Amino acid sequence: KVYRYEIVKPLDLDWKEFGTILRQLQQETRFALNKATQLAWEWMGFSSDYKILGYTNVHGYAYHTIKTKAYRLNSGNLSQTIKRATDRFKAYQKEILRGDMSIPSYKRDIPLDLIKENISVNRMNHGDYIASLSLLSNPAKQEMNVKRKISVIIIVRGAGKTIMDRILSGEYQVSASQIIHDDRKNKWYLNISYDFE
Amino acid sequence: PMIKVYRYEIVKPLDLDWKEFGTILRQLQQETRFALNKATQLAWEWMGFSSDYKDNHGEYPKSKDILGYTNVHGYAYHTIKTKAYRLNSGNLSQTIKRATDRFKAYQKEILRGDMSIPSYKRDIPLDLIKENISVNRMNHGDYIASLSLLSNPAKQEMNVKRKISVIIIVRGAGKTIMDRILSGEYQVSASQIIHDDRKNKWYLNISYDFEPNKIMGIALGVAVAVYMAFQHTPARYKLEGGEIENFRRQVESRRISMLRQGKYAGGARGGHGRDKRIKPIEQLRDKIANFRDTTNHRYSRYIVDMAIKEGCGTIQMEDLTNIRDIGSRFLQNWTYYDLQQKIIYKAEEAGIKVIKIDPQYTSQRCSECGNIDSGNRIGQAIFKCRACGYEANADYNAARNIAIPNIDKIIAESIK
RNA sequence: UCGUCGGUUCAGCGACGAUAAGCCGAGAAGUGCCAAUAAAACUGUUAAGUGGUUUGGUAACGCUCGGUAAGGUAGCCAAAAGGCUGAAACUCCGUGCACAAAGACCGCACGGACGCUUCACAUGUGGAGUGUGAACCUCUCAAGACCCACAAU
DNA sequence: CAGGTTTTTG
DNA sequence: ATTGTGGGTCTTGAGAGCAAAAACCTG
Ligand SMILES: [Zn+2]
Repeated sequence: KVYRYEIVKPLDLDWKEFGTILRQLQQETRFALNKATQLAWEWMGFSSDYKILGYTNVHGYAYHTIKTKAYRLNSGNLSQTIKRATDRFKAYQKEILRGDMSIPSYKRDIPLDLIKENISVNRMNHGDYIASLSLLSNPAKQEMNVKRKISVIIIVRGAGKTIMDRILSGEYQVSASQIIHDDRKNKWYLNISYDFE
Repeated sequence: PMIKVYRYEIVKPLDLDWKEFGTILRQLQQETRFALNKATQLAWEWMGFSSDYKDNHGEYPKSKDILGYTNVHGYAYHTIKTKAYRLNSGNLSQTIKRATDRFKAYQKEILRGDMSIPSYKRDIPLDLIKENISVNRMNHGDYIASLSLLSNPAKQEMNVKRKISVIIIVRGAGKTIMDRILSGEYQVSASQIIHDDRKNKWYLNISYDFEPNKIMGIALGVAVAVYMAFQHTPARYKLEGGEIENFRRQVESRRISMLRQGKYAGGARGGHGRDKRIKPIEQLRDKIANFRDTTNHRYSRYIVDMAIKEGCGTIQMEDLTNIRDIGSRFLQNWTYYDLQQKIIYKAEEAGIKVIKIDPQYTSQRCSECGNIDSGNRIGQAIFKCRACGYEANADYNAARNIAIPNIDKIIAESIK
């Protein structure tokens, strides 16, 4: 239950600065996934002889270790990223121990996670659908000098138009989403996930 | 010295039943896969630890001080010997070398996210170093392969007194290669034991190393599958695809029928989620792959044969990296990379240099008058040049252009 | 019409099997059922309240390893063990070396004949190669694209 | 001792 | 049919296809 909408322009700012922000957040998300995999590997005791107590589960330890380095990402987005990595490791731990599948890996052009609280959509009278995204944390706001909710214009047509209209009406409930980039089409897209009865 | 591979079927084990030999081989496959995956895991842990140590101290940590071994492979072997004791130590060492070399050669790509960390599959070939294989010809004509497939603890456990001996069917071209191996003309390199699941046949892929002006032009034509034209000689050669088009029609009809029937309900087929509902399609797909492989062998052999026939010491052919965009040839969705690699290594055996050129308006250009026109091509088959009124098959003109030395640069100059 | 064996891949040929696009068996990460609400993020002076959905145990619809039809084979002696003989697969003949059920045997070597296809020389002669024909570096991993299930249309 | 055969490591 | 999402395969490429010293078994 996911639909992809491509963004023609960021409403608040230009394309160059928005793309710089997006690629910085992509780098931070990739680092978070790799570090969360390393910390889940250490947590399970799979580490070698040459290679931390105080946390109930691996997710909290990984988050509290990584959040210093990934200060740009919104904390909820960082938690969702780290949870994704630790879920993959918990799903593949037995195969890792048996020497079946080696180590989980994540692509350079990684999706940017967005918790349900960081996504909103509204419709201007002009006819442009505007998506408001909480992409950055407060130190990132101070450094980049940008507002919390970045607004982007999304083209919404056909089945996508029906889905977005159902979201606006309240029938479709938004959930955790992603911001991906397609190199072949060289376009930034939002994968919005929706749930309903 | 080139390296080639020939497979000899294992028909029976000597002094062992087939049940015991099959169990031994399946187990050794399990430790082979375990060793590969865990060696990759150890390489990855060392990468992460080195990054963290560089962050803390500002320099790379030496493995000799921390791991105890100057290389990651030593530590990997030390860790794996405990749980891969059944594998012969040389085979285990070479398998771990495979895994760690693959990780090391591609470390930057994995670090920057270009490439995933390698993962190895269950049906993995059993590695055998050169010393772990010997072959002897009996007086009554049989060929016996003595393989060190087991370690001393494993030899004691299954009560295998000496190297495991099997009878290998050595026939045809395999007979000539094996006789050259025994004579010492061929040297055996690291080889493998694989299992063809279609025929349920175990093969010993012996890898053996050995010491092995005019330009041909090859054009992947539109009406002819492949076409060869030579410089300094009006000689013409071609490969049509009647077998390809007939086979293509048959396998297209079969895939459509299979995919249509797969949606219809089936009890025993649908009971199992995967490897059932998939076996019939995999069978036909493997048949198509084998046919394409054999056809590419025949084509590359014909091409190189005519290269020696007319003394062409160099072969030029289109770099398909750009052709992939148009993909409108007589061969539809063909394994062009396979065919090109076959042509390359067979020519290199023959002693012929292979050079790839850009397919930059080679069909549009006239090989006689050197005139490039977008509208020069007239019709789907023929080619007519106005500047000199040259009438020839389009494939012939394209291959003649390809055979011209530095033709891509000349075309680039003519464009600008 | 599709497969099996006849050394490997694609065709042919011989002999066979097809309900195999078929049927069936056990273990197990997804999916479902129980408890069970852990990280993390917020609003809020705090409190408090939300979204978020974790940890073990189960089953087996889906999942993982598997099984399942397919060429043909000569008998005696000896208490038994063992011995002798020497059958059957893609031309035939002779010799020699092998071999008593068998996933494991039907083979190999030499000589001759016959057939084929390549060269050379004046249809014929000589030389060469081979026994159905053509070929016979593969393995591994990744990337990009393709296949199956799902939502909107 | 002698010679392969594993084993371990660069 | 077309966009995606969740699980699996083609065609392209790349790398490889170890070596040396010593202890153990054997002779
Ligand atoms: Zn012309």
